[PDB]
Amino acid sequence: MDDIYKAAVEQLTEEQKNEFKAAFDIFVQGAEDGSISTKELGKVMRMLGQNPTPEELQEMIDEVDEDGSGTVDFDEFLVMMVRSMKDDS
Ligand SMILES: [Ca+2]
Repeated sequence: MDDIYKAAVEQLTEEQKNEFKAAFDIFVQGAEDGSISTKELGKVMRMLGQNPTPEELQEMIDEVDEDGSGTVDFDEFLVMMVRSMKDDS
């Protein structure tokens, strides 16, 4: 059910796990804990190379938010990044 996402992050190698940190540092450096809202998350996706629609981006960020804050952090972004791939590249 949900383990498919947890297994993807575990299967991902360390070099890939660090890639998310480099992109997230752009907004984490100018933040306290490193949490972004959906309105600013669109810029994070466009900057990383994502083209998700607005009606779909809400679910993309709301479904990964488990704590219920409405803001994607490093942990949530890691689970949202593997879903944005879907197939091979
Ligand atoms: Ca959150």
